[PDB]
Amino acid sequence: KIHPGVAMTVVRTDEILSENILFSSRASTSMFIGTPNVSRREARVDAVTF
Amino acid sequence: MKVQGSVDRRRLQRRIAGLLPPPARRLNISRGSEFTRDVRGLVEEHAQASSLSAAAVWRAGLLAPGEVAVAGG
Repeated sequence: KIHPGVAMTVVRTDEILSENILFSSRASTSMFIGTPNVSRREARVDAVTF
Repeated sequence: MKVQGSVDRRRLQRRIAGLLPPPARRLNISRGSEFTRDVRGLVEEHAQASSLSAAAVWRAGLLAPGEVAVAGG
């Protein structure tokens, strides 16, 4: 426990779980919505993917 | 002048109507309808199996020209 010739500093990082509050004023974003599509592909011998 | 040696005009419409249509893909869904027979066109896998009776076989389409059974005459 003899002190060496130098001293030293330590750097750490930490993570904190936070339940957050979001506020947004009225009518801030205009959204364009399209017709949804449904497609079929790559039929297995016992299954089909959509 | 209207010699018409080709039989193409007004006959081949009837044959292209049969030989034309592609298998369906990318059909759209509306939440209001949400379930239609047009969906069931794509949903059905359109099976090949026997009821051992003549008219039922005509319905099911086992007597198909292609390799895979196609109903509909």
